[PDB]
Amino acid sequence: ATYAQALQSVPETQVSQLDNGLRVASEQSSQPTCTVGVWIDAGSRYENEKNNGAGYFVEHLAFKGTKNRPGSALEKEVESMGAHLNAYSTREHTAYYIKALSKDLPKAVELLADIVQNCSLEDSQIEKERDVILQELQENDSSMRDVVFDYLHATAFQGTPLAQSVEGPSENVRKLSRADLTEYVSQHYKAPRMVLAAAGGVEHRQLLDLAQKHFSSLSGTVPAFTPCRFTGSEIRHRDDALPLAHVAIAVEGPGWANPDNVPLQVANAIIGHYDSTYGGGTHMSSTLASVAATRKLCQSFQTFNICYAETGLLGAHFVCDNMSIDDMMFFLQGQWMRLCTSATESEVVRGKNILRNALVSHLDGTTPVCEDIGRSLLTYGRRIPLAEWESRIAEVDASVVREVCSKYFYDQCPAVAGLGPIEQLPDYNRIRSGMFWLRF
Amino acid sequence: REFGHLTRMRHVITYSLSPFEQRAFPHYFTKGIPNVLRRTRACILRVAPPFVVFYLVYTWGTQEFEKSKRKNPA
Repeated sequence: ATYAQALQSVPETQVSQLDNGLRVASEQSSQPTCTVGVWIDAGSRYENEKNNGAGYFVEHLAFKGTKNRPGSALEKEVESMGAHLNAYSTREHTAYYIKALSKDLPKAVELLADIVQNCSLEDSQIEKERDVILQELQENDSSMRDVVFDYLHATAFQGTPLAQSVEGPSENVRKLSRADLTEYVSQHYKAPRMVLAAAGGVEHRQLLDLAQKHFSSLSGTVPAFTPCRFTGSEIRHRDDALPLAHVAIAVEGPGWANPDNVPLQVANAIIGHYDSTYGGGTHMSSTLASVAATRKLCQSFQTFNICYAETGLLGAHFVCDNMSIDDMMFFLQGQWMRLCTSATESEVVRGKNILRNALVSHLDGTTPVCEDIGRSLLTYGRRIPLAEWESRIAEVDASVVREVCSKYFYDQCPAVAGLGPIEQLPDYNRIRSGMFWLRF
Repeated sequence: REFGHLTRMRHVITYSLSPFEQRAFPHYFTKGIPNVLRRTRACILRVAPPFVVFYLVYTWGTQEFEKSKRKNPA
């Protein structure tokens, strides 16, 4: 095996389609366990101002009870056979996946139908979950990372559904009724926008039979979203009582398909990530990370590439003390402009290797593989095989990075969200002026 | 006295906008003119009277000089 035969030997994910539009997809393997899940194309991006937060509410109510399985009965099946049921709802996706033994695949799929098709949405359950969601919102206020990322989305996609948080405003939480949830599950859990994805030791024929036997009686065969408008701005939630100051600066990134995703990730891999409790520190080849470790500017930073269907945020988020925001912002902008102006071959090779490690290591275990299947089928319309990813990364070079970063970073108005003791944070004019070089 | 340790402010949120996405002369006359009128109305009663007094004194002194420089019938 020379890593080429290795990639070629990865089992192929068969994809089918029911009459309802259910894209049944599976990736057989040898493990005795499996992860079977349903990926919905619902999320806050598809929610108006009044309906905002209904997706999170429905996700919460999903596992409580079903019409066929009243209340804890649904729970009882999950634990009694050792399965781990879980759900996650981001801004443009929802998913319910049940990790279970390959033997129990016939049962799990049935449950996966019951959770998605025949929910309960009981009124007393709605009241209890309303209280729980309120306390969970007060929890989410605690950590600065999620708060800062929601601020970034609000100030970058202001005036668009993308600005809406996943959980929604607390006002909507109290004022969401059972009718709204029923309408949401009726008009957003439709059959065409569904991916039943399974990994592990499941054969595609059995998955197709189970889907055709349990998911057949679903929707037949509309809120198809609108292109959101990036609006470079800044939000400063100056709160000096917080210990550290979380900043996130992002530019309008690429879409989901948008082949420029492959170079940009490589470019981001050049900047990398770092925090206090790392290893080499002052020797890590990422110049920004080496500077941070040498001068102890920050307790953390990372480069994110949040990309949605038609747009996306590409940038960096760092956590540092109250009197190092300016220096680290300068060094971050310097790394960005260096990549746009002069990328150099060696850094590009390091980025290519790092991205190869990302894609390969991320796709291990049944849960990440099934998640990749669902997300790829929903976004790319296919499952990009690892060989295709390898070829696309191989095509990347110094010139490609220098051009792609230039198209997205150089002289672009960024969106900034800072929270905490952010007095040091440079004024938006200084940040914007950092995007361009008078030497270049 | 540098940015970072000037004061302690909490619970304030400021929203801004890139200069490349907003007009540099937003309603320069639709609200510029009424604002100017309010500004001058709220200050003329305190600014004008001294200068108007000076103008009266100037003109009186100048004409006093002029008609004191004439010839006296004698």
